[PDB]
Amino acid sequence: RFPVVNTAYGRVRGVRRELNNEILGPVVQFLGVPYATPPLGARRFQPPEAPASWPGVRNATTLPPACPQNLHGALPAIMLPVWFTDNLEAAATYVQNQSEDCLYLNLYVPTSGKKPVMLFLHGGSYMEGTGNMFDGSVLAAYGNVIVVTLNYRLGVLGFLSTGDQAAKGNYGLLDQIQALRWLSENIAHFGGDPERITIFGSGAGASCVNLLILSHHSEGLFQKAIAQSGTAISSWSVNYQPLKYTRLLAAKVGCDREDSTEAVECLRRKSSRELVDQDVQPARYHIAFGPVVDGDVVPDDPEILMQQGEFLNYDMLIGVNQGEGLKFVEDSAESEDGVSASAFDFTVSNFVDNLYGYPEGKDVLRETIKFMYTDWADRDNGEMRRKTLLALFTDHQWVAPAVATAKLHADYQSPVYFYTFYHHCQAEGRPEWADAAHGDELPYVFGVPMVGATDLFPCNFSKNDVMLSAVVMTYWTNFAKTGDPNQPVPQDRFEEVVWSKFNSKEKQYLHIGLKPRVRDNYRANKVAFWLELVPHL
Amino acid sequence: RFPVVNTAYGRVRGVRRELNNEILGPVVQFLGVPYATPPLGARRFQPPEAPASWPGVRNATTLPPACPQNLHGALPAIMLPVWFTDNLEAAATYVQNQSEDCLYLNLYVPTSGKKPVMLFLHGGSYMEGTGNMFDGSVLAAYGNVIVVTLNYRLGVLGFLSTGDQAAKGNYGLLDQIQALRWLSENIAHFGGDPERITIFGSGAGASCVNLLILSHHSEGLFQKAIAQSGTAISSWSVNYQPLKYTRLLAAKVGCDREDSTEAVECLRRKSSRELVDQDVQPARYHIAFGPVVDGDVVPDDPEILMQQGEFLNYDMLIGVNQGEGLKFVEDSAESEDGVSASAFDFTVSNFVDNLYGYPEGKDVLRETIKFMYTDWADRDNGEMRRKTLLALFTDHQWVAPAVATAKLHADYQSPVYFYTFYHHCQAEGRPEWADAAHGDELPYVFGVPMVGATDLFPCNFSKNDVMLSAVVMTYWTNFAKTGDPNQPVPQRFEEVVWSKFNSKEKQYLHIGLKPRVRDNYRANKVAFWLELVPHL
Amino acid sequence: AGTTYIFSKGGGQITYKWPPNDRPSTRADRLAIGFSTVQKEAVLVRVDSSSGLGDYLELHIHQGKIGVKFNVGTDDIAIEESNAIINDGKYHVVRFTRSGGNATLQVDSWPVIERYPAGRQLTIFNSQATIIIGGKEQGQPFQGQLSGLYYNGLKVLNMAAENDANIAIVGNVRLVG
Amino acid sequence: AGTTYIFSKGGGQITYKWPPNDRPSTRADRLAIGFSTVQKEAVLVRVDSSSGLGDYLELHIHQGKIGVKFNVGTDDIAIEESNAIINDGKYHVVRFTRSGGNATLQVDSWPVIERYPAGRQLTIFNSQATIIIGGKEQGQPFQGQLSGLYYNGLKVLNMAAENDANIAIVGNVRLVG
Ligand SMILES: *[C@@H]1O[C@H](CO)[C@@H](O)[C@H](O)[C@H]1NC(C)=O
Ligand SMILES: *[C@@H]1O[C@H](CO)[C@@H](O)[C@H](O)[C@H]1NC(C)=O
Ligand SMILES: *[C@@H]1O[C@H](CO)[C@@H](O)[C@H](O)[C@H]1NC(C)=O
Ligand SMILES: *[C@@H]1O[C@H](CO)[C@@H](O)[C@H](O)[C@H]1NC(C)=O
Ligand SMILES: *[C@@H]1O[C@H](CO)[C@@H](O)[C@H](O)[C@H]1NC(C)=O
Ligand SMILES: *[C@@H]1O[C@H](CO)[C@@H](O)[C@H](O)[C@H]1NC(C)=O
Ligand SMILES: [Ca+2]
Ligand SMILES: [Ca+2]
Repeated sequence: RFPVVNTAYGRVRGVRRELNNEILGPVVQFLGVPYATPPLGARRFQPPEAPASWPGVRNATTLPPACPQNLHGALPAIMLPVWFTDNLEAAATYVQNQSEDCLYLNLYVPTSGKKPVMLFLHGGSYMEGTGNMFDGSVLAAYGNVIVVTLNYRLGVLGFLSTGDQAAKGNYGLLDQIQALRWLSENIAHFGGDPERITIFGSGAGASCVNLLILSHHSEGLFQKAIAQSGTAISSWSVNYQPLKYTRLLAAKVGCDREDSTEAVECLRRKSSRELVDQDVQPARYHIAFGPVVDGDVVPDDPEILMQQGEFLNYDMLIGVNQGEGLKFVEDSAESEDGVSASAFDFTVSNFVDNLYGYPEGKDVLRETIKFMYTDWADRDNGEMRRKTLLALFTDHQWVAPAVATAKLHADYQSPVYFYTFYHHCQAEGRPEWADAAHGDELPYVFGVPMVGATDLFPCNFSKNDVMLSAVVMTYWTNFAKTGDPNQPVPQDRFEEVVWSKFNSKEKQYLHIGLKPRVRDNYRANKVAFWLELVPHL
Repeated sequence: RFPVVNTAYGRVRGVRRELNNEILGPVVQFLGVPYATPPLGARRFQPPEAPASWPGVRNATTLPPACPQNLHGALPAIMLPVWFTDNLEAAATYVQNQSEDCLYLNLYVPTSGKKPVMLFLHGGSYMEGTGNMFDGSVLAAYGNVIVVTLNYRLGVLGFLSTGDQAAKGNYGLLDQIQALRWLSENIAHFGGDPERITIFGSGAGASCVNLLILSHHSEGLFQKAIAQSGTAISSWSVNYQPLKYTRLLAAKVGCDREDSTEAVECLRRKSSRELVDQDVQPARYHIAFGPVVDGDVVPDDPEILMQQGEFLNYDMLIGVNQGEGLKFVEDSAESEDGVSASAFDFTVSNFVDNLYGYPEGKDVLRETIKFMYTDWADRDNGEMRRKTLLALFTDHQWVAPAVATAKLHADYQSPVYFYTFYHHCQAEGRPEWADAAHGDELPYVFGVPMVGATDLFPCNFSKNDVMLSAVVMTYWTNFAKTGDPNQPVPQRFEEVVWSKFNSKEKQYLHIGLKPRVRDNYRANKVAFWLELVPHL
Repeated sequence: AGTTYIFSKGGGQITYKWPPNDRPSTRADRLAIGFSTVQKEAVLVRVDSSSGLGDYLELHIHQGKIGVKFNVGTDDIAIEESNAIINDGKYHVVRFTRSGGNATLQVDSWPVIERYPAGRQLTIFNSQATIIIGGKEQGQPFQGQLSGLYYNGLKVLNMAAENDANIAIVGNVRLVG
Repeated sequence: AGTTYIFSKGGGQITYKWPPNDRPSTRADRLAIGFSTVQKEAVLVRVDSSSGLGDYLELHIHQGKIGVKFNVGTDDIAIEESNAIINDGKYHVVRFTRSGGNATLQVDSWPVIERYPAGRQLTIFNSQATIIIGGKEQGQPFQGQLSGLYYNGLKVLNMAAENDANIAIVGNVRLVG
């Protein structure tokens, strides 16, 4: 049957898709429910507003169009999830109907109060990715929670800014906030609970989560947050030089006026495909178009906002994969041995030149991070130099910022649960020495192993993978229900382990994997090196 | 039975003391044989000369007098062995007859035909000690080697220098080399072999051993070396500014003339007891009177010399203990918890100030050696700060120089055997958390456990200590016999084969109750001190 | 005209403790109370953060003038009604609205006082833990009558007469009727 | 004349290798050998170290002048009998005494050439490994007659004639008798 439901703007018709598995009930899907007016013409580069009511019944059974993007271009190939850049041809199937009026969202409703809502902020960078890639229907039926997956403006059309009021920027963040507002004031009609809205995302989307915590625009819209593999303080989280890249794009497209408003208007007069398919390359380990520190959405530098405690006590579930810098070591991933000592001194030097570049501390810092990231008991192993390079990139970009944000959130008494993900599905082209890479927790959170391999995830899933997917889905849904991964639904070696909080004095975390155990400190030596010694050099 | 052996200068009479233990045979001790003319008058502050023949038979039974010194004064307590500082009252008994005529050596002949010789170069620092404290008779009777313990000029009278030709310095090293020459030209008469003369020592005496390897004076006198807990490249092994302290001592004594020759001539007039008693305090972790680079005995500073292969292929048996800076953490050894953070950072800052003192690399270096020596997983222990401070001192002063000199010797194709000592005798006043401190391998090498507790070593020795002493003495005597601690006398200790210390793979043996041939001793911290600190 | 609580000889204090897992942090606050006393110096309501944090909000009478002093992290900002006589024994009502660094104070029907401290100011009151009524521990005991403590929808005086588990009464505080 | 050896057409090389445990390092090097040849460009005696070390000693006839060039660590030091001609087919005895940097080269009864190089000089010939006679591998093979190569108390030719276990012969090196 087609269970039409009435919203504050009208009525919409959905479907009743039946799941492959025999332990999951049917899920009602409303695909393509709009939440903001189409920003096509003079509303381009303006914050979104409420939609237009429609008479009669709206017909929502097909996936909405994607936002304009150039997938087959010079994407940032480091920050993207590994499964995205491996199966890039299959990912282009979903981005086929790219249209500017892409502001829609898809709700998956399962069939002990009203069901909680879980909004998903997708993305690997800010210039790619659509919500149709993830079928949030297995997660909805298993956890008895409503799962929402949206589309928001990406890249040039959503984050272009100049610094002044001609184009402030952060249009994607305001689109996400508008979607949260629509959920807050319209989810009770769908059976959801508008006071238990958990918001979660992996990768660049995760950064958006940590920027929606610090925005006063999203005050009472949500209550919890699950930020996995991403922070607001990494090198590629925000854009501190938006004017430079904006002017570069304006010159490339064909109009660069010394007055910002004139150039912005000219860009507004240009077709989306013409200004999206252009190629503007950012500096390495940085972004061209992304969130901008202006004063309305993000008041200050995110590294400074959370040190002074400018957030409203959101329950947090942060996490890190074992090795995520798997694309740092890619030119040497097809060699019998690891990286040579002549090349291990080269990648580190380029790393320092691209991330610090300080004329003073360029020779003392480089030598000390060369000394720290080498196994002195195996100084001439070869492979245990590629491994340490991967560990270096993971520690600098993903582990140290995650632990820093966890400590800053815990020091102001907000419940923080830290997790580490180790297991990974046996892919096709993945090297044997590799481990859980960036974005290799999404299959388990979204219940892919319970429906088998898809075009995006072609690994073969065993019984252990299904058990792990069930466990992590139970953890996530327990968090969305009660704000504590153990309270509502007990586990059914995962049974007897109790997940503890993350106190700054003793940084308890959970080591999610085939052999879980509540450990006590994640890479304490290297995390302390990156947080406490490097600033002194 | 007082056997009489004729030397190249005369005839000496020994004894035939028999040991308390049953397995060990009797020995013959020629305690008191001279090896150089006494430096009383104008021969003071001069290199030693060969002795004068005495007509008749000379009694060699009494322990000869020690060299002038002053223990109950200002001594560097950090570098001295733990057993010397703890039982100082009993140690001062041996040095009671301090006379300027202290050039004597003691032989302990046991009872292939010729026997190996092992000279012992004593001295925890350069101001104190005597050869009488080490009754090297169990080692002689067990391993069937001839142990020789000597006395050499110490402190002011044997190491005073001005840099110029008024006083070249290193009179103690010259006395030791003269004793080695006497052994080389006179040990065949006692049954020993003039071709297998090992020299071994612990503490600053071991430094002498290393300084005896780079000196062209001791070219063919000896053939091996066993340097334990000592180096010639550490901070307190060579005096680099002797003129300053010599001038301070001259001013304190009562004559400080601008002319070095006149000052030395005035000093020679003073009594041996006047200038010994005066104190001359050096900077922390340094020495006032000690070996001086002059071009005669030590051509250049030892660090440079062993870089450019200026040694003559001497087999080496180097080693260290687990914790030797036990006196670095002494003011905090009587507390409920360990060193607090406000005190840990203060001790590290004082360490850096006293040892490096570089105005530029001051806060970059202190921060990184603070970060390296702290367990971050258990950061706020308090008690696991004493352990890291002790490990920091041990690593800087004893382990890093030992590994550096072992690599430098092994890089020029000369055998090096590296050992690490862990088991220590259970004393009375030693803390439970402590471990084998400086000079705690000396009871085992000299076979104290096989005779029992003495005044200098008040522990008891159980069966484990006796077994370990037997093992260590077997290793040392095998090295003396053939330059390889495994060949002549086979021995947990039977399956272990001691391997050469190769620079590429730093193999070593881990002497203790549970021995094992390990692979890299503290690779992280040693690499920190040898390959990162120079870059800051 | 709510649950009026009478202070008596010696002193007294009312304590509201939030559940440890539900300590709220608010960008804006509203503190309303009617009171009647003749004390020249007193501390009526003092709101504290959790352990260690220096975030606090206090309503107090200094030299007879009522005023609100709060610390949100940068500097202690105080807005005080001084151009009136309020401790004359009559029943007065005081309402304080804080929005970020901006503050607004109103007493009875006298015109509102606005305070806009200069510079960039922190806006978030971090992890409120305890509401203190009476100022016994502050050093200025209260002798008078209080009515209607409305604080972000948590009327502590309303629940005080209901013997709520989280409310603590220590001292000579008395309730009419 | 001692145990004379003759080098035929094409030449050859005779090699004495120290055991890997008994490699001698020596401060003072002594060489002495009699020879008879008419060659102009050849290398006779080659002393090398083990792997890595740059220490070596060479005896060579260049431009009709016999000389010795040794590297002890600082630089190559060469001393040649320039003021004479030696390759006249007669029996000539050459000796060479080394002391660190100082070197004395003597031939027959002609006055000894002395060399005292300036500056800081290394002295130790570290870890001598093999002694080479013939110089075929160097690039200047030798063809003539040799007798009694004295090298620090090692009568190399005599022990080679005695057929020791540490001496090897290759090429056209032949015994006289
Ligand atoms: C929903 O829409 C499609 C196309 O807009 C239409 O073909 C279909 O019949 C609709 N579903 C109904 C009317 O149930
Ligand atoms: C699944 O298993 C088959 C057969 O072993 C293998 O060829 C294929 O690559 C596997 N696929 C994945 C992603 O595991
Ligand atoms: C040696 O000692 C004996 C007694 O022990 C004594 O009678 C004799 O005079 C001594 N001779 C010398 C030369 O000291
Ligand atoms: C040595 O003294 C300790 C003191 O506790 C004791 O435990 C041990 O048994 C003693 N050993 C002998 C052999 O007396
Ligand atoms: C405080 O007042 C100023 C002036 O109108 C305003 O710009 C600012 O947004 C206000 N702050 C808050 C937190 O309301
Ligand atoms: C070379 O001769 C000079 C001349 O006195 C001498 O000083 C020097 O020590 C000699 N070199 C060596 C290595 O002995
Ligand atoms: Ca605050
Ligand atoms: Ca050399």
